[PDB]
Amino acid sequence: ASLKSIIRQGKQTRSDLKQLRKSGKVPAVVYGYGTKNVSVKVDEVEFIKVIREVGRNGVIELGVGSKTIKVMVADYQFDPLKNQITHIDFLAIN
Amino acid sequence: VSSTKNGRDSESKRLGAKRADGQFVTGGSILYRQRGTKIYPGENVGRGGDDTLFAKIDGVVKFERKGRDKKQVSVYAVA
Amino acid sequence: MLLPKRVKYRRQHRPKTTGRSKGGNYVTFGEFGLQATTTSWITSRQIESARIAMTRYMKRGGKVWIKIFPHTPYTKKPLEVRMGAGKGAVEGWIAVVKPGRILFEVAGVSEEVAREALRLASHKLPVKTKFVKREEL
Amino acid sequence: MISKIDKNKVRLKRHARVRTNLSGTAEKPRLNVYRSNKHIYAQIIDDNKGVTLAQASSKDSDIATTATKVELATKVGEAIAKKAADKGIKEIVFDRGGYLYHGRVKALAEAARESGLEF
Amino acid sequence: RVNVTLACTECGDRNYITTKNKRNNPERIEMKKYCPRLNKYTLHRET
Amino acid sequence: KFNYSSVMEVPKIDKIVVNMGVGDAVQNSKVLDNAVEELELITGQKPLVTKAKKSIATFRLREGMPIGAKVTLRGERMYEFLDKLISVSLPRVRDFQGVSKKAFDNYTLGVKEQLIFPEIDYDKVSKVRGMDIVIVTTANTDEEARELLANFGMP
RNA sequence: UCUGGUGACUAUAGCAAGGAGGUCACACCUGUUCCCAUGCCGAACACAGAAGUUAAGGUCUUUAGCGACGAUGGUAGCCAACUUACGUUCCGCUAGAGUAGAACGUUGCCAGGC
RNA sequence: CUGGGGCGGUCGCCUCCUAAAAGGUAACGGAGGCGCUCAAAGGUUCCCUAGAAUGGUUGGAAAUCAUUCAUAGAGUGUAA
RNA sequence: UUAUUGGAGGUAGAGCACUGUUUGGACGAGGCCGAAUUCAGACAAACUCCGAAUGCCAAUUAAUU
Repeated sequence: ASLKSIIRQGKQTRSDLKQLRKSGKVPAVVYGYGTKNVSVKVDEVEFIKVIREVGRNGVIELGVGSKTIKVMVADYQFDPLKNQITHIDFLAIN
Repeated sequence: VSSTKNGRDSESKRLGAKRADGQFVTGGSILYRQRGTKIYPGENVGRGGDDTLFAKIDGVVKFERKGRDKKQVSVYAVA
Repeated sequence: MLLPKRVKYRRQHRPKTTGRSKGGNYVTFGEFGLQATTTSWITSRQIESARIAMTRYMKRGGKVWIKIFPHTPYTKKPLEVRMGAGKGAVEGWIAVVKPGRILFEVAGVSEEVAREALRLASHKLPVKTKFVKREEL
Repeated sequence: MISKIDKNKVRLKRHARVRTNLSGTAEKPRLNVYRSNKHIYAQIIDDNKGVTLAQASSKDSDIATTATKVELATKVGEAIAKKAADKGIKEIVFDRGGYLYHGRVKALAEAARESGLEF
Repeated sequence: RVNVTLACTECGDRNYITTKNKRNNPERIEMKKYCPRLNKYTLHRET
Repeated sequence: KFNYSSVMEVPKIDKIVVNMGVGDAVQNSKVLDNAVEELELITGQKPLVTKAKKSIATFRLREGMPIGAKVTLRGERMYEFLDKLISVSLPRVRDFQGVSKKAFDNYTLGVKEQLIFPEIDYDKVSKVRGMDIVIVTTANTDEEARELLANFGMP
């Protein structure tokens, strides 16, 4: 129940995302109770390996920058071709 | 010996708006040509026999909303 | 032998073949299914030909689902006559399939048995397919 | 179990339909009349701006008097007539709200007609 | 459906032509039109 | 009586609507007027054009777009009609049932299965005409209506 | 000040529930002599009453169960380029619809008695 | 006129799709109409507002209905 | 020709709220089984609760021409 994210910079061009999705990163967003709209990015293998313990629904400890919040999987855009995630949604469980 | 029976068609009636929004027009100028009440008449705007919107006072055109899902065109005397 | 009971117009305009599948890209009835990876026109003759070859090797030991139905009929002028004389008569019914669209769906059978049955029905289809299973992550 | 229908509801609807091609405008203001099951109220309103400049009711202290339940209307009409006579007593559009023109309203309508109200 | 010519009594001019159904109204049509020369709503009669 | 919180929540009898069924005047030139007078012989009112010949709502044989007669009786005439319905209308019936749904003509589904004008005995009638009388009440419930159907008059 | 009367704003203003009234005023109810009415019934409309009643409409409370309003973040398409040709590819531009989170039980104008 | 000519079929006007969110736009491209009717289907004033399922014509499972939904689902002299 | 702002309109997409088409569940309707309302999921040149990019009309001051 742990994950380290990285605050993404503002205004990302298509090429940027493509290059970011070409490696082992997947753009995500965080929003909910006692928090504002913050855009971050996590690892694909690190997310799938930490989503088999709690399963579909389960409280996780995301390291948004220099803080830890309890969030869950609200939505996730999946690509049928080449079975790869493209976007993840985190909602504050608090 | 194949035959046909679909080579008939009527003429096209130039419909649509005739005056732009914020343009100066003179009384009697046509503002819209439609088949029904696509746009209702506003202030200083009458409806013709063929549902044609025309101005009665010389001023600027103004396309606004009337209700929540109906449009309307009006004209103001202010130059 | 799959065709609509009745249609408003007997002459269409040939469905466009571009972009990716609009919907139906996940198996929701069976456990395994055949996913397309190329774009092409699927006629009713081929659809029923692949279904007969799948049930024949399954020996009525499971349920089969068809997520495609010929909705657009296409015409064809016979005995190659001179061009310009109007549209021809209906020849058959087709169905456009884009990459990421599930074709068939099997259930209530061995996982290795469904992998062989789907492979036999893929030889009667004019599109590259791929064996997939119910996803859940 | 047949249910009853509101009388003010239907009336309001009808009134709105009659207010689609009739409105006051300074020179020609509209004389709205509200008839209840006890008294009747009337006031000259200017739709152009949206402000009243007259008031007359049957529940007024200088109108309240055990009448024949129809004479009050006549007085009401004559009451606002003099009030309207002070300032703006020329061409005016009479509004019958949503009720019929025959009845107490008629008496109130003709009350100003004989008072001098050019309408 | 045939043509109808409303004749005048003073005018003497056919400045009013209308239509009607003989099978429907076989009787003569009598309406009150307006003859400019007389300048008065007179009672016209179909010939 | 049954825990009414006020003296205005007690149910009432809304209206009483009844008249002849088809009385098809397409082949019955004077039977229309005869049935009209028969309806006028129970309560004196002119007969209009509507389907007021049912025991409740509509749930019988279909056709639609007909041309029958109807009568509206809701005041002290309705009370007198109920009195005559307990006198002449229980001379031949003598069978109190119980229901609160539909019958002849959410209704609109039938116009058949009615009575045969029993109080109109062949003492001044030329035929028998279905004149089922629909019951209109301020009943908020069909079983409360059944409680009123046995209340103050034949079950 | 209060409830009313008449307006302006896109239902954030709707429907549903669960409540409390109130009798200033509304309503409800009582009639059919009176003007006036049903394609007939005084149901409605109209006039006269107005004894009783808040039961219903109803005004004020509570609830987001509906309905409507919907941040962001992504991408579908597309404009202009470049490449090989285009069931494209890549680089810039504008960035949807679906959906998440959420907001919503309306704000205003004028006249009177109060 | 014409994917050579002949044979056949068409030749004027009205509505939609093709038509690429202004208007306009072709083919022997795909669908339908008109060659009128109406003395009230006109003018003005006033007032009104389908389908489901239960007292059963052994039942066409829609008589001319009671009042729920109507929420306009209709209706408009005529094709869209 | 740009910049700035205002407006008219239903295409590409997407969607099933209407019209038609469709698949599995589900429909009863007769002394024995057959005309169905919901649940989920699809399709549309002559379907639309929605809806871009471009182009088009205009207005204003600026800036080049």
